[PDB]
Amino acid sequence: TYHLDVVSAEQQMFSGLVEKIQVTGSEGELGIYPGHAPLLTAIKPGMIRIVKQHGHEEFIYLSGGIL
Amino acid sequence: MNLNATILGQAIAFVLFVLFCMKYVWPPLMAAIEKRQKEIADGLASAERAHK
Amino acid sequence: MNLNATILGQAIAFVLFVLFCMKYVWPPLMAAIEKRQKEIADGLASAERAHK
Amino acid sequence: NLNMDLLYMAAAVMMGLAAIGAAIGIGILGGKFLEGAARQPDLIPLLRTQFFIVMGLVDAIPMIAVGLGLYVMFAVA
Amino acid sequence: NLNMDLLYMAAAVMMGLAAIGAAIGIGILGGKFLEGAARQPDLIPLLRTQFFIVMGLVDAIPMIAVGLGLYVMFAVA
Amino acid sequence: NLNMDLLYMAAAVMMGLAAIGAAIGIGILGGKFLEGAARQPDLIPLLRTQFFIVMGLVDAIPMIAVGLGLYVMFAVA
Amino acid sequence: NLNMDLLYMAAAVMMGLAAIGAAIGIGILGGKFLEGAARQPDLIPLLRTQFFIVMGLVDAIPMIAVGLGLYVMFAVA
Amino acid sequence: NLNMDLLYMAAAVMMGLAAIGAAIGIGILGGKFLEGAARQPDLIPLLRTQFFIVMGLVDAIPMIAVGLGLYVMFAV
Amino acid sequence: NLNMDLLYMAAAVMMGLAAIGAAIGIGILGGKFLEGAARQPDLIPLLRTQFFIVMGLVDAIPMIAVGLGLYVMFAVA
Amino acid sequence: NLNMDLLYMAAAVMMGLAAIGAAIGIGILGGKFLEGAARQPDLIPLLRTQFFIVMGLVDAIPMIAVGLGLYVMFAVA
Amino acid sequence: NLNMDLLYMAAAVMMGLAAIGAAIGIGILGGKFLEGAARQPDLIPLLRTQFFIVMGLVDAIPMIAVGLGLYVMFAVA
Amino acid sequence: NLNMDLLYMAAAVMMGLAAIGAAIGIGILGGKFLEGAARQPDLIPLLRTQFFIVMGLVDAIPMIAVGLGLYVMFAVA
Amino acid sequence: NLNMDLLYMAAAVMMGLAAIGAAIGIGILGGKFLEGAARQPDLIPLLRTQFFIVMGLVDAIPMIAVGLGLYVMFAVA
Amino acid sequence: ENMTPQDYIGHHLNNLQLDLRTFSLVDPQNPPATFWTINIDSMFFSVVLGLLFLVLFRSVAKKATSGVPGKFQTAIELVIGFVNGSVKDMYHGKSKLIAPLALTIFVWVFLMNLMDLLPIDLLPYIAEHVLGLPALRVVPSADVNVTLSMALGVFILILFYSIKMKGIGGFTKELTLQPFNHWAFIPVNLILEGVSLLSKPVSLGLRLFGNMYAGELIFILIAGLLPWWSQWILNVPWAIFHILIITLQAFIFMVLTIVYLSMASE
Repeated sequence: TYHLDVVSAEQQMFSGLVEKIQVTGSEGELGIYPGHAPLLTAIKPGMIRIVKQHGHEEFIYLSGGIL
Repeated sequence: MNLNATILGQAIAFVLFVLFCMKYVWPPLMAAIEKRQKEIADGLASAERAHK
Repeated sequence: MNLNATILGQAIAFVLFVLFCMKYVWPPLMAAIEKRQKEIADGLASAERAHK
Repeated sequence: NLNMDLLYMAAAVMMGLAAIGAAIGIGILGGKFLEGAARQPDLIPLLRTQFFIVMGLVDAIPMIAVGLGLYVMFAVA
Repeated sequence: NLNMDLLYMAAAVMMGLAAIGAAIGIGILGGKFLEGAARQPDLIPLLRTQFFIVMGLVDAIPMIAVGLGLYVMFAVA
Repeated sequence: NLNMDLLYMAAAVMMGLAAIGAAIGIGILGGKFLEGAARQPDLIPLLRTQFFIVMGLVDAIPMIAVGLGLYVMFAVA
Repeated sequence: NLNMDLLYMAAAVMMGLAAIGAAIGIGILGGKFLEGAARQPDLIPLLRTQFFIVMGLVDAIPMIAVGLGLYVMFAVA
Repeated sequence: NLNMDLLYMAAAVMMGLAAIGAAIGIGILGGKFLEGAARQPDLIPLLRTQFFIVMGLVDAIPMIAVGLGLYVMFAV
Repeated sequence: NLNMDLLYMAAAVMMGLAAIGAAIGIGILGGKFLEGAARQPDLIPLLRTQFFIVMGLVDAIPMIAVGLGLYVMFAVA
Repeated sequence: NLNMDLLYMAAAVMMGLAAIGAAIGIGILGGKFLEGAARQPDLIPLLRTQFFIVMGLVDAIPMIAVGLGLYVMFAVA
Repeated sequence: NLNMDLLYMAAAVMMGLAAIGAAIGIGILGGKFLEGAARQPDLIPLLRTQFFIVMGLVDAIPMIAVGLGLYVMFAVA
Repeated sequence: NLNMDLLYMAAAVMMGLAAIGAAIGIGILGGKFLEGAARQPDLIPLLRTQFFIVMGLVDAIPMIAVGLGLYVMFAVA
Repeated sequence: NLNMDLLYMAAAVMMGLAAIGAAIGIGILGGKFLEGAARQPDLIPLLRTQFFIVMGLVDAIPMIAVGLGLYVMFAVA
Repeated sequence: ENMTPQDYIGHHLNNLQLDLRTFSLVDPQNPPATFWTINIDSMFFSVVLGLLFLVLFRSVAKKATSGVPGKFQTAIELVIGFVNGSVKDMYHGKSKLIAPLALTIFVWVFLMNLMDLLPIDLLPYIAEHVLGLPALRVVPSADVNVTLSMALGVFILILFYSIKMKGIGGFTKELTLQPFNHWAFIPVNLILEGVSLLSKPVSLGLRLFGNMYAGELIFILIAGLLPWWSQWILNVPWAIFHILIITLQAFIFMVLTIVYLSMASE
């Protein structure tokens, strides 16, 4: 697992440890597993999938941002 | 054929070969040496004046 | 091309010129340059030791 | 009997080149399609449509050559 | 006649090279077409237009060779 | 004897060229399949079951040239 | 034979190699044109004009052989 | 007589073209495999699983060619 | 006689190769030029300027391969 | 006589092709390995392990062909 | 008679391959020259100097091929 | 005798092909080394290290072919 | 001099292949050098150092190819 | 003087040897068979530079001061800088031998190539019309034997460093296991590594030989074919290009020597 943050100019939105996440990157759908190499991309407005450790899937709605 | 003409052509070629060098090759090569000389004058004097 | 014993001869002159330069030339110039570097490095070092 | 045996060399120098051209073209195009799908999974069918519509033009002149090759190797042989 | 095989061979050569060339060129161009389509799906008809446009040049030369090959294989041979 | 040997060479050019076409063509296409794979390990089954489709198109013509090359070497001999 | 017919062969070589040249030289540039278009959906006409300029610059030297093979077949042979 | 040597030319043609195809194809494929691995280093086992599976498709035709070349050389 | 009639193969080789050398060469070179435009549309004519400069170097050898082929076409044969 | 020399021509073609294949294949593979390393040098040993695992697969066929070159040049002879 | 043909055939292949090599190499290189230019245009003349310094080493061997080629046509007929 | 006439050609090919192979392989392999260096300088010692490690494996078959080609061109011929 | 005319084809094959190989290898390597420079002009001298460092390897075979081809062209022939 | 173009260009291939067995200058028309026939033109002329090297460096090395240096001393220090800044980047082992070795190779190979920039016929002209003798060519690097001799030498040094620096127990493990590191491959690994070893000196020498031989042979051509007043238009640009090559060959040779030696010793 790895440590994920979702933050905004105003307030934090998520912090904790995760197994994978799936994000609709600006240039295409994308999925992060632990140890992923360094990367930097914009993302489109839409949901992202977190699977918290033990496999507790979750959804969050993001109005945009940078990954 | 004639032998002596070949030396003539070789001379015409060789002088035109050297002429470009002494106006486009050697001036930069010596300019780098001047750069190094200036540098070392700088590097030593700028420490002697720190001894001062 | 047809090889020739000169391949054996030339190696001797090569190794001799190496044997000579190796000792008669290189350490000499190594010192001649290292000394010039050290004399500047130490100048600025001691000047900093003074300012502190 | 040379004019018989040589026609198989003709058929070879038709079919092999046709095959290479078709394979390379379709591999390139299908690779671009495949990564497109890998990015936009919802648009798989929409891209599949265009892939077939476009591949239809690549397959055009290999099929000419393979037709003439089959003609030579059987219809005259 | 011991030199009709040479005409079979010449036709096969020219057509096989035309096939390789046309297939590969169209494959490249279509690959980029599908990439562009995958990015901007609401532009697929606009770029598909130009794909049809430029594609002609990718075959305007090869079709000469293809016609000549048919010609020799049936009109001459 | 005379009427046999060159047929071995005819089969060679076909089965040779057919190999290069199918190997590279599947090579390139397989690459983009892996390129998409790492971006989305979750779609690895959906892409796999997409790779196999177009993979059938590329290997179409080569398999023609394989069978026909075998025909010459064993059925024509 | 060797006076008359091998002229057909060499012209087939000319108009096969140039057939490769036109197809690939145009396919590459056309793919770059299309991808540029997809990046800049407003600039299709500008880009297509520049493309035709460099297009002619490309096809000029193949077209030599394009005419030359025909001249050989129908004026030298 | 011609029956002996020419056959081995007919072999070497297929053998060499098969080497070209297999080498270049596995090259491209393994290049993409290594870049994908350098992207997602921890999923290497799954990527390798799929890699060998897709690879098996590439050697098919080259392996036919080599199987036949072996006959052409040895059996005749 | 065989020689002069066979020399026409030499020009087909010599200039057929140059045809694709120049065609693919600038095909690549132009492809980059177009993208420099699609990124810097306010910079095209500068990029076109330098494009013409280098574009000369590409075919500079094909020039003499073509011309020497024409020397064989008419002067030698 | 020819029953000697054409064996050497066959050996030359077989080993030349095998050499081009192995060299270019490993060049592509190693190139992607290099950039993968450059983006994160701390993985290097793992990438190298998988690099060898694959570079083995690359060589299987070329190293057959190379050995058959010797079987020709020293058993058929 | 036959003797004086292979000289022109040799020049043909040698100079056609010289043309291919030069055109492809320098097209590849000029593509990156134009990339850089369109990315840092105020830097052009420096990178053009570097481009020429590369081009020299690129063209080192093809031009010897051209020289040794015309040698066969005019120094040994 | 006839042996002198074929071996100097067989070796020629046997080594020109290895030339092509090693040249293109190393060009490609070094390209990624340069791009990686320009991306992340000061990793240059490590890139150069593992570059030379890999490059050693690219030369194997090309150099084997060169050796056997020479072993023929002189010691056999 | 049937024996001699094959030698002036052998030198042609050797050095034509060497020409293509070396030219395209250096083209690729220099292209990567050029884009690296355009990224980091104030690295240009170090990247030139490295370009010359590796380029010496791309010539390793193709010069040997000239070394033997030209030797045969002027010491054996 | 019936020099035809096809003949004049043929004469240029010929060295001025002397039979080791019989102290006979080997005449160009008949070449004696033996391995014992020294090429005298490329050997004495090669050590000409072997001496003009030391005599042009020794005449500063003693004289220098670490103060402001003269212009000649400035160039000498610039060249020591080039060399040492290269060597330091890649060889970490401080073995003295590698450091001055590269200096010799670089400067000597540069000087060997440099002779070829003087017009071709002039030295042969003087050396035959005054001193009479039957042959002369003046580029030591364009004789294979010198290049492969240097290659064999560096090859010896390679193997020595492999022994001294990791011994036979490491040498054998490397030659047996690499690249696959398993028994089932070894009988093939054994051929590969030896092949690679042999290629290093082979390529190192032959690259230089081919470069310089092909560069010389162009000047050999034009000085006899074109109308003599015109020969400049194709002798000049070639030399303009050639200078870059004669320098790059010395650079490449030096740096690859450093590289392979470091690769064996580290």
